[PDB]
Amino acid sequence: FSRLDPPEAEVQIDRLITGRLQSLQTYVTQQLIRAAEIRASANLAATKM
Amino acid sequence: VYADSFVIRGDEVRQIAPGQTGNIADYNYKLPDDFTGCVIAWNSNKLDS
Repeated sequence: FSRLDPPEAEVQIDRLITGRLQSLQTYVTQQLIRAAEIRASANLAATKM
Repeated sequence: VYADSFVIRGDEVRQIAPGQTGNIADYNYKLPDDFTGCVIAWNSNKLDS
């Protein structure tokens, strides 16, 4: 916002806010895989006990 | 729709734009950042001199 055109700055921040959100979107997907793996063992742990 | 009619001095027609500043973009008419509608500018070195 210091020197760029404010319509061009919003385009510039659009490609940055999508890049930051895609890193968060990848993170939520990676936890969903890991939550299903532990639930396969938690139901095994409840089966064991 | 609305219409305006100015007299500029040469080079600072390019600063009439949604966001850019200058001499007559700070103490004169200044366009907003959501400018829908646009600019019809020619070379009138034929009348106003």
